[PDB]
Amino acid sequence: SYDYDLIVIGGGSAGLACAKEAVLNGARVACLDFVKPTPTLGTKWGVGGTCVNVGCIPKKLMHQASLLGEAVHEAAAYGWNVDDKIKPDWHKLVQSVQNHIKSVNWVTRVDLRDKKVEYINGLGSFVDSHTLLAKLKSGERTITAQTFVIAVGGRPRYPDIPGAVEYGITSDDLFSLDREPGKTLVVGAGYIGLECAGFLKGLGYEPTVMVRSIVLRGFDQQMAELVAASMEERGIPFLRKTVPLSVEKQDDGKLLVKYKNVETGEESEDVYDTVLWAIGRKGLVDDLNLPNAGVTVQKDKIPVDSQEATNVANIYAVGDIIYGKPELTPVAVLAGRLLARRLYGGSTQRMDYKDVATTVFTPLEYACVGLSEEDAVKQFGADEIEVFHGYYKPTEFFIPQKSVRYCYLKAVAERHGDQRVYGLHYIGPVAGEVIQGFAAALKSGLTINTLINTVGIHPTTAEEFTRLAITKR
Amino acid sequence: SYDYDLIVIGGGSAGLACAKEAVLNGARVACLDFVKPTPTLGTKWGVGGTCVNVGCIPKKLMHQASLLGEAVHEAAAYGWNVDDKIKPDWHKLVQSVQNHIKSVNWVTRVDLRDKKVEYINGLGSFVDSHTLLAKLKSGERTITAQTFVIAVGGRPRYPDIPGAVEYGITSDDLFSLDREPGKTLVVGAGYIGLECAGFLKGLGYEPTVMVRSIVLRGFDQQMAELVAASMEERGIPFLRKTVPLSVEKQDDGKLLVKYKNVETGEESEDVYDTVLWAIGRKGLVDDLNLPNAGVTVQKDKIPVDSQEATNVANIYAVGDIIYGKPELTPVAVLAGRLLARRLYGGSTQRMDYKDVATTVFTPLEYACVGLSEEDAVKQFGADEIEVFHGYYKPTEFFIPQKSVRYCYLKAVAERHGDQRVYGLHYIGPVAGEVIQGFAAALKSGLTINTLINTVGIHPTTAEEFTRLAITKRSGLD
Amino acid sequence: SYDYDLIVIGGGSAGLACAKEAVLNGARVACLDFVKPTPTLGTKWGVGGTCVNVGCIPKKLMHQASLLGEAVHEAAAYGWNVDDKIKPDWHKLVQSVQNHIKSVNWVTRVDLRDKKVEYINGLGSFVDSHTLLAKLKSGERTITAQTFVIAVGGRPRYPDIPGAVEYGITSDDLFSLDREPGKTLVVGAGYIGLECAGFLKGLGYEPTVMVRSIVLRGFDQQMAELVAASMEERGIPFLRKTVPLSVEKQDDGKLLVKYKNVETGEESEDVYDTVLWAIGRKGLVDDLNLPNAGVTVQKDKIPVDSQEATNVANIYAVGDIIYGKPELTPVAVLAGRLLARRLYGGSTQRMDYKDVATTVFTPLEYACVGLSEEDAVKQFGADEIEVFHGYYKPTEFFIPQKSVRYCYLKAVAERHGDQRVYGLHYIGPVAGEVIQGFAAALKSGLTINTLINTVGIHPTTAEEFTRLAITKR
Amino acid sequence: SYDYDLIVIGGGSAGLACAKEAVLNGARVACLDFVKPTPTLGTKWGVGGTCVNVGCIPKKLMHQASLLGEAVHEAAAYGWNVDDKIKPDWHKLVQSVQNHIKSVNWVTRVDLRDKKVEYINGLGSFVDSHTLLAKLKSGERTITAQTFVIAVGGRPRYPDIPGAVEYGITSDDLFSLDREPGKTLVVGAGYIGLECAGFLKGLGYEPTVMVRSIVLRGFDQQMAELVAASMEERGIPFLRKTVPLSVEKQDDGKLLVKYKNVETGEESEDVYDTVLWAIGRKGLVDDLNLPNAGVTVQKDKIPVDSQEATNVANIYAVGDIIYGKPELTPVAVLAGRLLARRLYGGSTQRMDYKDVATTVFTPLEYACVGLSEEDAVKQFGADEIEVFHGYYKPTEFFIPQKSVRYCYLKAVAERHGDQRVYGLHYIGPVAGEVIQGFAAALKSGLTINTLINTVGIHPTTAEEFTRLAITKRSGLD
Ligand SMILES: Cc1cc2nc3c(=O)[nH]c(=O)nc-3n(C[C@H](O)[C@H](O)[C@H](O)COP(=O)(O)OP(=O)(O)OC[C@H]3O[C@@H](n4cnc5c(N)ncnc54)[C@H](O)[C@@H]3O)c2cc1C
Ligand SMILES: Cc1cc2nc3c(=O)[nH]c(=O)nc-3n(C[C@H](O)[C@H](O)[C@H](O)COP(=O)(O)OP(=O)(O)OC[C@H]3O[C@@H](n4cnc5c(N)ncnc54)[C@H](O)[C@@H]3O)c2cc1C
Repeated sequence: SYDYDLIVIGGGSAGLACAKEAVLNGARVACLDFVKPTPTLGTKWGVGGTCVNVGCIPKKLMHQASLLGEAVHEAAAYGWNVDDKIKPDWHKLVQSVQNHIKSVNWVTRVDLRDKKVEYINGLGSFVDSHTLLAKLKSGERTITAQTFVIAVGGRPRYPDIPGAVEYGITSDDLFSLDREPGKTLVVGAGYIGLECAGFLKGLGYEPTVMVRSIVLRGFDQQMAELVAASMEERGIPFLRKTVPLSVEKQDDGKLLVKYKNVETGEESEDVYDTVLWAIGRKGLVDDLNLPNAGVTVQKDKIPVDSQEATNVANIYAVGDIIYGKPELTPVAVLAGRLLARRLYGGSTQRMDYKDVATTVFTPLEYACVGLSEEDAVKQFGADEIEVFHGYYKPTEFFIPQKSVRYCYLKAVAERHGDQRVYGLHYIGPVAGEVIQGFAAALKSGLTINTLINTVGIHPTTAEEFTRLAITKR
Repeated sequence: SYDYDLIVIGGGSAGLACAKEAVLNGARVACLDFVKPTPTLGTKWGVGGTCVNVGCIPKKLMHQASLLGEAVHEAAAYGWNVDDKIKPDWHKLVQSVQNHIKSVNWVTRVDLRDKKVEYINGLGSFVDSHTLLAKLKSGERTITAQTFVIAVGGRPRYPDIPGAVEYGITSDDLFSLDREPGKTLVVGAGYIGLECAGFLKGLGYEPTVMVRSIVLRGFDQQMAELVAASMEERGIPFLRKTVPLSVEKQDDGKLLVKYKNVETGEESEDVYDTVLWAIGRKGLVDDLNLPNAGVTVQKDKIPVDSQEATNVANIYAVGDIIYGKPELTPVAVLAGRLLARRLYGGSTQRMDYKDVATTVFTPLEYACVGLSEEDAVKQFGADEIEVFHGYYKPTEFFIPQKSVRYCYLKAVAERHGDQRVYGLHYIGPVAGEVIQGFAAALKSGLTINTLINTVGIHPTTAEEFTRLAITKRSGLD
Repeated sequence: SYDYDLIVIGGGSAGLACAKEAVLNGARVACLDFVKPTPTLGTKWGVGGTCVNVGCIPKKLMHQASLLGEAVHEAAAYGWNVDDKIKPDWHKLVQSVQNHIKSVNWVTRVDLRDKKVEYINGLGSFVDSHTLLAKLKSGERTITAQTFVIAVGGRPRYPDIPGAVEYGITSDDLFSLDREPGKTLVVGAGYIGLECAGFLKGLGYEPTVMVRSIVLRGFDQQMAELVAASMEERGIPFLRKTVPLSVEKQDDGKLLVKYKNVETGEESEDVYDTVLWAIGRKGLVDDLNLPNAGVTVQKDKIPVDSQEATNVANIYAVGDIIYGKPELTPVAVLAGRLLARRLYGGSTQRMDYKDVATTVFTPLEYACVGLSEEDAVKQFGADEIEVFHGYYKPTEFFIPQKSVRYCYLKAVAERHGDQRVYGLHYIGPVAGEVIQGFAAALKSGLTINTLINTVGIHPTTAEEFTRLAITKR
Repeated sequence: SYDYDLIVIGGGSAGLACAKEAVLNGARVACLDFVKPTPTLGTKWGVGGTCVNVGCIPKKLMHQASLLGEAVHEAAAYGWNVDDKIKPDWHKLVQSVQNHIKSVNWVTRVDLRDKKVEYINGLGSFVDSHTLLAKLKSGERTITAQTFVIAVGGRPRYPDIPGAVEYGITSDDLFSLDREPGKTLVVGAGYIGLECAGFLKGLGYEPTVMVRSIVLRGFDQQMAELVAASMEERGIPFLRKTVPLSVEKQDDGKLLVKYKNVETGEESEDVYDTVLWAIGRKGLVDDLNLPNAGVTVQKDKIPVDSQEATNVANIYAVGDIIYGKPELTPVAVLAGRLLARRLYGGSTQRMDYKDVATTVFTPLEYACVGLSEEDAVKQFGADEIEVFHGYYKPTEFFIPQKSVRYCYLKAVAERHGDQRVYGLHYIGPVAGEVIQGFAAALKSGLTINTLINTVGIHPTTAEEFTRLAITKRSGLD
């Protein structure tokens, strides 16, 4: 008989969903959460994990702040007497965002209390396959459990380059930055780097995106380059095939960044107010002392079976930390919940990780579900792939003459037979709202015939999917 | 033997789609289109029908103008130094919407000329089942065809009351109104009346909605009343169970409307700048002289079979004018295209009028696809229906502290067996964008299990459809 | 035997052309020019008349300054690393414009000297049909001539309203304004008012256009309203059906303008830095003392025959001052020259005033030649008029997504028979450059058949005239 | 009896215009288009032919990028606080031009699908005078037609010299070049070479123009040398009477070009980053197997009569591929349209290839219509020609103190009688905009008297055409 039925390590999207569901199902549970402050700035936050504190939530709010500035300009074109010469108060915007997050933290902490989840604000590390050491600000504990669920997530990476830690920041620091970003170098062209560059430009700052190799690795590369081009159209410089060499602080207070072209070797430099590293996120395996429990890792990640079990029978892992699965909030939440149901609610339902939709909240948004064109072609052969595509115009864009250059969508499908849809891709306004329903359609076996014969809702941009007609072949 | 293989009467959503597709399939075709100017005001417009000129398009653009006003107010809460105290220039707005429409009109003229559709700008009426009289300003023509497709659509109705035509206006006039609407009575609580009231309020004018009986007849009534309540929250008054009796013009130029409560019998009155009749649309059967062709009508509409045939074998009808089918643009377009394909392309594919999605572009939008809750209960019995529902909060509403009182969605499904979804209903931002993909999912056989196990995109409002865990009957379990 | 063969009264476009041509043809000539300083500011300028000093020339230069600011923004869209956050130095721009004009003045004054035109810097008024009083700064003269040519032009009008002279300015003052215009009320929607509002917006000022009745009276009203709408699209407020009531100076230094809606009677007010009156130009008949010579006038103008003769045999008039003819520089110049040739070169050629092309140099320019649509319909009947029209897209506009809303052109023609072109109208870039050649085509009897069968030059916007196809009927 | 009434071979300016017009006139038509990738680089592109993908359009957009750089410099002189020290992002520019092109490509696909033109993406060759072999990636088809229209256009030529294909590029590659052109040798002084050299210099690169014999062969040689001189003024060196001998790649990646002076025989060399061959375009007759259809050729071109007929009665040719007519897009478009009208529309109207206007989009543009001065002298005799000419100053050049040295225009006319204008020539800003309307005037019979008495629009540069008072022979009188 142990202290707990279940100890969950990590109090984020997966950990909290799993812990709450387990208690609902009669388990006695503890959930550990600790937030190691950022190096240099010492930025820290409350319970609830990455998304609510330093992820999806603040990112979406800043994106909305940027979109609202665009909307003020558009209002004038529609006849509103608004003065569109406008500027945001960064400190006011941050205050509003943080006041939301802190309030949610408080609600979450009280909610955990209500549901009988014992929340332990300490860093957990394995002693034994059944024993955990918790390091709280006050002291240590030592606690035991029949089963463990590891839900530790990751943290932003820093490049191994001089000045990177002292002078640079990450997304962890950005969303509560004490001073204005100003001229900022955004190193990394994944969704985090692009989203941040996007909203910083919209708030009247001057971001540059530095790209080591490709834009949005892991996404359809035609679409990735339409996104990049749409950002360049908005006046965001891209430094292509370029890697940072060093950061140093001038007597100015400005940050001198030296950088290098990876193809030519040409070296250059520029001065910035802020340097944001968005080069990836590293799984927090180290602090766990996984060897003490006999748990196998695979570089910064934990490999698990179709039931989220590690190589140790009573140890599970879920969320970002698991090897090879989409690193998204709703994935973590549903996986955490279903795990708790198999453990304590007698369920057999396994998480379905296939065809998970996503949205990149760039200035012109990009959402997709299913296969990229290149992946579909690699898998099934070009001769059995058909791609329907189009450039379209949102009704609202004509009056203000808002750019339609990169309003593009496509459907990637089986060429013959049932013409099963493999992938859907859309760049434009409210992309996540557009794609969501189509992701449920794909799970329901959506074919080209059903798609094209679904009556459109007019006037929308989503209806563009139902009247595709031009094939690349 | 005849002048044309096909004459299409009406050059709107259905007629143009039919005519263009017919020529693509080898038919020699003429398409007649003529716009009768509004009575009083004399408002008129170009080619392409109701949606482009006086319907979906100008309505959507006025709705967008209203939403942009809200956006300015919201920008301030997010820290922008914007001066929040704003007013629209009605003339500038009207002329911008007109430029949008006229540009489309021109593209449509090009498309017709380029595609071998002979455009006749004249009023058509039957001489016999193979012969049409076409009245053009330049002089009449009498033309013959093997087959006719009737695609005449409808026009706004006026109440049979003193002052209605002299002093009132309809949606045909509103979108290009010469001067500001001001204090406006909107008579009618269908989607057209509610949408107009919504954008008028948003542009700083003062609408009242007069409701004869129910709000959004033909829509889920729980959702209809949530929409009405959301508009009241926005300062739009409703006069329930009320009908107009007359309109007269006062010495000060204002319009005195007398009206009656239908339940109490009590009569009252108020003064308005503008009186908008949004009480329904009447099919344009009269001008056609259908008895000359032997075509059966059913009050202002034309009944047709699953192939859009009238009782007369070479005469078809499509779009709003047909009896008892959804009066929407994409329905008209697809139905006209498919009809041409059956006529000239060797196709057997019939139009699918089931589970057609729609959106009401009220200030807080409402979109739905499939059955209303009451229609599902009627068809299958309450004991065979399950309803999953909830309230939600758009991430964008938090900082401006925008009302989430009416942010509500539900799925109406089969209770047992495979739990097929029957209907989906959503009130909130960008409702048509949310519902579209789910309409395709319904066509693909969407079940509750498939829906709830579809992973959400976070943070969005559409993701709320994938996490509907609470039932009306049983809640969580 | 008089002092001179010819005295020309006025040293502008017409007067100088006539005087130079007359001397070329062996006449002994004097040319009087005087510039009455503006009331209030006392703005004054050199010889050469309205166009070079306070008209076409400074207007075109300021329009170009505005277009160049747009071009900097467009350059960034094409990939230039230019910082497009830019502002003009008004004082520097004015200096550059005035340095050009003053230099041209000096060249003109020396040129007149070279050609043996006796330039007399004095205000001329009739004593007799053969005698003129010249009032020079030093003293008076009294001079005689066998023939007179009156070429006095006009001056900006002021509304008969309190504060108009003390606080308002005209185009005469604008082109050398000592301080920045700032927020300006432009009263008048003819070409002068619209052009000035246009370039002021482009230079980062805040103009409003107040319109008594209609925009661009005397121009095709469809086109006039496309021009107005394109200006409103650029963020220039229009106050329609509105007339000014008064101007007063606040303790602020700002100018309070009260104004009234002519249809409703609604009265309102706003504050401006500058109030520009652009309400028309009045012929300078008064100072001439025309009754002393027996010359008939017709309110501020002088009626003449097809040979530019007044009712007095040896007295002629030419340029803006004549009744009922286009008030343009090249019209004045050619009329002045041909007059001198009939008088002294034995010619019989009369000025041709028909189908004179014009350009309104608004932000999106409008040029036309021949009949407006409404005039053609009134004259020939709707049933014998055909109008070919189109919305078009300049190749260059797509990348920067420059507005194509008001890129529109039309041809107004005879419906049947020869299908003679009656009028051509174009709104878009370089409108004057586009229309000029077509104006020569119209003089050569241009028909629709010839127009449509002329091979286009690709890619241009002028080629749009050769591929019109859509008729309004 | 045949599969099609018409097969059009080639889907560029002429072929698409012909195919679309043929369907409008009742023909059943197929249009083949296939783009062979460039040798080395393997550059390829979508539908619509040379102008859209690798011709007028991308050339005009690069020219505009160059003119916008000049505009930034000029803005500073007019008092703008702009930082004048600027450089283009070549990748951003190339990808913007590509987005422009791909958008057009898509519109073209829509237009074809919508208009009943069956688009076959395959390489066509003759089997016999009624039968075509079509090679598609998906497998070949053998197709028959009553009539064929050959509209295959041409491709850039390479010099027959070592290294030409391995190391050199052509205009087909330039517009989408993966990396900056840098120091560039432009071999060829026709409009294509001169235009490319102009925009390369304007974008901060370093072109040299190598000229075998003359500059702008086929254009007025006074104007041609003024254009060359204007480019030298802009820092573009010319290597006159010079031909390339070889290209090789150095260890440092640079390209060593050896070359020869054709007059002296002296050989020299220089190193470049890019070597652009702009030495002419060869007609695509080879792949057609014309001898299978019995069609006569004349070196890389197809001779046709005034109705565009080859020696084979059911086979026509149109666009660049025909012998001895102007190689321009609007010529191809109108000629293809008129051909379809003669074939299927009952028309007798033949294409008018006389007095076709053209513009060379060099840094200072040159446009002309009608005869060169030398061609007019040859045809009528010097004693029957009058030339009116002058220099002028654009109002916009004064403040920036931009060179007016090469702002020159002339009218070449009949000396006596009615003084018919024979040719008009202009070097200056927006030259194509200036010349267009005058080209229509020439078609309408423009005389000197009509020209000089047309009132100018002031201030413009086009007004200079209306005030040409000085002759080469007699000046003012
Ligand atoms: C205010 C309003 C808002 C709307 N909003 C939406 C929306 O957001 N989404 C949506 O899907 N739908 C919307 N609609 C409905 C949509 O506009 C109609 O469903 C659609 O236009 C019907 O197309 P149709 O071809 O049947 O008729 P129409 O588009 O009405 O075309 C009929 C044409 O025929 C002409 N005609 C009639 N009789 C003759 C004759 N005898 N001879 C020659 N010509 C004739 C008419 O003048 C008209 O031009 C809206 C409608 C209104 C009025
Ligand atoms: C760099 C450059 C700049 C230019 N600038 C201008 C300008 O500014 N203004 C202007 O008017 N003109 C310009 N032109 C010329 C203009 O592009 C041509 O005149 C025009 O494209 C010719 O049209 P076409 O239909 O004859 O040939 P193309 O447009 O070349 O079309 C022929 C098509 O047929 C395809 N094809 C060939 N053989 C076969 C086969 N056997 N089977 C299937 N398909 C085949 C080709 O790949 C091509 O797609 C320019 C050209 C170049 C190269």
